[PDB]
Amino acid sequence: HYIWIDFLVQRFEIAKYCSSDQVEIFSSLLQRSMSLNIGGAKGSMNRHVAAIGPRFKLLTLGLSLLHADVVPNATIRNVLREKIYSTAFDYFSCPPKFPTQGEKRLREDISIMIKFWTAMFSDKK
Amino acid sequence: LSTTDRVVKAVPFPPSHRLTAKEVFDNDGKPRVDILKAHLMKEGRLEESVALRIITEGASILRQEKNLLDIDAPVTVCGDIHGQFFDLMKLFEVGGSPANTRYLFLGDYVDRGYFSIECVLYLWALKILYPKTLFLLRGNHECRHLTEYFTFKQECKIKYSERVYDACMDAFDCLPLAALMNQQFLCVHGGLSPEINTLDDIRKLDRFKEPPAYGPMCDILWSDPPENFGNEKTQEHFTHNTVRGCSYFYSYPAVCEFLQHNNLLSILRAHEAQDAGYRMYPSLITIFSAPNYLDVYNNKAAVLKYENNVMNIRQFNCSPHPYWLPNFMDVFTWSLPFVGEKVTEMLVNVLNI
Amino acid sequence: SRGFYFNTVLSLARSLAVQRPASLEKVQKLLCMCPVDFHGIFQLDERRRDAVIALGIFLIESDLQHKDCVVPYLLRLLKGLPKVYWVLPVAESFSFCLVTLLSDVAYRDPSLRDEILEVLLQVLHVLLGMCQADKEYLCKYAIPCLIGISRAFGRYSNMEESLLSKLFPKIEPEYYFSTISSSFSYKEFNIPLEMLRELLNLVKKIVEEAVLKSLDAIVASVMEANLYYTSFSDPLYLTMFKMLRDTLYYMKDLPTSFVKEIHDFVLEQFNTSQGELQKKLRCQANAACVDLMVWAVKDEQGAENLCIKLSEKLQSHLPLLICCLQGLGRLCERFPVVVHSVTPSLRDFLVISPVLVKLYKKISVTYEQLRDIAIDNICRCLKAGLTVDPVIVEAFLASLSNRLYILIPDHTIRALGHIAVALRDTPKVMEPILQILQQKFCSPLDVLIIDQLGCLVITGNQYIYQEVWNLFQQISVKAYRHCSLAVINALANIAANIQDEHLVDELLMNLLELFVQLGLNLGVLIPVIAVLTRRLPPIKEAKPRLQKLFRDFWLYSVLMGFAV
Amino acid sequence: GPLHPWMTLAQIWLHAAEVYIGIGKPAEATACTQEAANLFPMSHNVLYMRGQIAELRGSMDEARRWYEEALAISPTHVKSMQRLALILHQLGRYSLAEKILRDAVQVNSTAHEVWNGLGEVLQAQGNDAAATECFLTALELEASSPAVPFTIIPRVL
Repeated sequence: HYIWIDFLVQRFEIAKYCSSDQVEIFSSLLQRSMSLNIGGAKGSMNRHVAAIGPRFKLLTLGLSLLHADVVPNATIRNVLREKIYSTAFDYFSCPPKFPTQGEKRLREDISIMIKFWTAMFSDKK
Repeated sequence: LSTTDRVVKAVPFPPSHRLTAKEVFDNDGKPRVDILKAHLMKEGRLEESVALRIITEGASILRQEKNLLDIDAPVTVCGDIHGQFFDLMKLFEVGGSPANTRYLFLGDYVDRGYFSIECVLYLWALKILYPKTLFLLRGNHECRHLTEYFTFKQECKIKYSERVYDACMDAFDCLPLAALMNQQFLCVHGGLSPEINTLDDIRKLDRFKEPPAYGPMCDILWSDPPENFGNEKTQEHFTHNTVRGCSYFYSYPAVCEFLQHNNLLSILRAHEAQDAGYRMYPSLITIFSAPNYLDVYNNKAAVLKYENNVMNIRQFNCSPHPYWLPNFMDVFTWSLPFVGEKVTEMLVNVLNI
Repeated sequence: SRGFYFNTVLSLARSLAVQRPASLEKVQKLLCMCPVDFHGIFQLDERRRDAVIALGIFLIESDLQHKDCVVPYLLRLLKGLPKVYWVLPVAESFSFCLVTLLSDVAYRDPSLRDEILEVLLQVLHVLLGMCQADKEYLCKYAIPCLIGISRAFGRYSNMEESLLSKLFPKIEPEYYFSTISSSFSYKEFNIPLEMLRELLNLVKKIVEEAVLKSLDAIVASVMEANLYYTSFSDPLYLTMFKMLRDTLYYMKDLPTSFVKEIHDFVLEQFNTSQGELQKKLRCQANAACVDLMVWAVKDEQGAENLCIKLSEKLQSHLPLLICCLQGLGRLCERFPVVVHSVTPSLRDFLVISPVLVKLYKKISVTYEQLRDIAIDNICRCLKAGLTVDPVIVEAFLASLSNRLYILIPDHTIRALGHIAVALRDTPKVMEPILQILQQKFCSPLDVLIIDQLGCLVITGNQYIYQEVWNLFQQISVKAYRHCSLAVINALANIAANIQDEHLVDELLMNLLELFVQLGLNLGVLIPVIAVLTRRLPPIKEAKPRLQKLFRDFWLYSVLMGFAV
Repeated sequence: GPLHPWMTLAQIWLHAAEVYIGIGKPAEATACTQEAANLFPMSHNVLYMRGQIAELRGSMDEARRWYEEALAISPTHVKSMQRLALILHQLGRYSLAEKILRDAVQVNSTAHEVWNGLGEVLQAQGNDAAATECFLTALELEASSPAVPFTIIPRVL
């Protein structure tokens, strides 16, 4: 998933300027993955610490799609933002634990978290 | 220029004393129609109680009249008016004063022209003065559906009241439906009906009601001549009018059969504007007396003088009339949205530095 | 408004008919939802009729595939038809549809024509068997079935698309389902004389009057005892005479005895009806009898005798008169000798009969169908008579011109225009026509004259185009007011309906020349210019003259300020 | 007390408006659906009714917008995707319609209109054998369709 998401990111970056039909496909793919079920044992995503890279990378991609001024109307954006917020809050519903991955593969996770933090801070609409 | 006094001083300011019954009706109850005509041509209004008294007494007169008036020739026949009061005045100028001219009107006093209430008041005054020599027929717009859809109801509520409107509507409900003219002509606003083969079918109707959604009276008020004349290869007498959504077109064979069976010569009707004020199709003649329809059509008007078994078409041009904004709208409703829009825009620009 | 079941069934059938070859099991299924026989007595509901119709359309469009299985089912069904239980009448329409698809199938393949025809006469023989043998069932479902099968006896189509296919489109037909006696409108089906003679015997048997009185009486008795028909006599009468005309309309090379017998029968019926009717639906039957009589004329002597009879009739019902004119035209075109006798009567009728004036007809202010029908008859007459006498048309238009020099002039002008347009294939006849039109000026008739000459210009001859351009250019340079809107409408129509490209470009450059001549309410020609130029591809290279005209036109347009 | 009486009232109003839709009187249907929407503004069936009235009016844009908005709330509604596929197919885009039809048949496989639309779309391609099979499936399914779905009766001990 870690490399599949990068492939999706680059393809979306090209398709944002190039065409206007793949945008609907990307929106459908993103919308059917997350869910608004912040709770005990149902979030449609693993909650282990060792898998915080792909999660926040996908959330950052969703935020970037939201910030590109592509979706015409104003009711899909509400749903997308609500789902993103729900998943982000859902991640924080377990006791903290320490990372288990190696020395490498840990720096880039912190970098991705910083990028997502900056993107979230910039959002004001 | 004065900031308080009026700029265009040549227009006299209308009196704010609504005229009373004693000022409009003389000792014997006859309307002073020259005074009334001058006042209404000046856009003057009546007191609510006097308008209501005129309308309901006229309704009571129609109520005491037969369904089928037996009006003899000579007569000047007039078609749609559609609120063009100053053209009704021109019509009477061309045809002759009702003091010495017999008249038959085929309806549409209301709907589209903005002097409908003046038309009603003036025609009602003539009906008061000449109850057995001046006759007024019903058109298809003399009903609640259209007068509530168009502006007549709003006009009544601006100038008089809603209850005055309802009383006027009930008077229109009292209007006879048809005329048998010189034992030769059936005179109606719209035309024929599949369910009317004799004058007695008209005489038997119950007219004291809102016009129904279907049936012979509806067709009488609503029907039209067909698009093609003289080349009607079709054999059906009445066919569905897909433009109007109700009632029927009637064909030339239908008219000829009705005339022959009833020993009639033709049928006199209105309802469709004509550039010349008339059209001769003779089994059928349409006459249309509303010049410059909607202030844009630029059409002539005509009347039909029927006398000595001769139909003499007399044309006349339109006359000037006073201006009204659409739907009798006041200046606050018109301008306040723009004020709020531009003040909001300014505030937005002030803040979006 | 078709629904859902009907539409999807039709879609399935039409998709099946395009897959060639189609597997037999699908057609077996289609017959499976089709009805089946119960002891010789059938039942019918809407869905079963829809299935039968869909199977019929599939067979029609299937390029005649697997007929060996379906055709026996159809003929068994039609054999069982007279006692089919039933749950405009529906029965007559269903019979109309099934007779139609059967007739189309019969035309498509010749190997079965004898079988289909023979079962057809068998079933009408059986129907004739019990019609004159309960009253409710017979009145409700037997005679209406007879009328339904009568509406489409032998009528068939010679088109690239089958006939029933046009009846049910895939997305006028309803008219066929709303009238009383409507119908539809070259291998010459080899029907043996015995079948035709039997059919004539049935026609002669049913046209009897006493049976009509009896059926009317029993219908009245049933009506008073406790339907949509009221009187069967007139619709029947009309139906048998109509299809008697239609079935035998286009047969050739028949024994003379049969022709003589049918001629005697039709003349007897016509004269009896004409004598009785001198005291509505019988007028169409009289027209049918007249058409049959015209078809039943083989000798010249009888031809002019009939022409004299109709000529006496004309100068004494409207469709009867129209059919009389059509029959006179038919006689004139079939026999060239009678031309010298038929032209004077028709010409006098056009230029004078009072019936035309009454049809046009105090009316004081202080028709065309018969007209152009007669004009087309005149054109057919002279185009048929030009084969023998070449000088007849010269004397003819001499007489028309004489009438012109001596309301009526509008009729003469329209007639002359029609002759001029219709006879383009002639020698130099249009030159005298344009000569008399030019010399016949003085005038409200100028509008009709200019419209007529524009119609002539539509033909597209160089010399007449040059002369008409001279006239129109002089008229435009002169500026009457009444002859300006007329000329602009005329040349707009011309530019809308010119075909040859040489004259197109010539008139384009000459219009540009006229516009630049107007260079001292001025730019009224530019709609015509746009209408013309919307018919050509973009201009890349052309004569430098045209480039100069375009440059001058553009500079004048911008200097007057028309560009902004 | 509870919220279900409001559901009953809204369903009453929607059922009343459905009769108006079936006869061709847009104004009364609009009035009734606005009255129903006064209570719940985000219900998907009210958006479906709005799309129905817009389609009856004769607009091919507002109906699309309403159907998309309705499908964005409850992605398991079959009528909305059926109508959207129909209008998209009549528009010209022949790619998304097949995908929507496949999703609809995956969700439920008992609605004959789905099969009919699938076959109609496939007919424009050329593989008419599968189209005929789909038509066969559609009519055999429709041969036994009830007035309302059988799952209305509660499944309770």
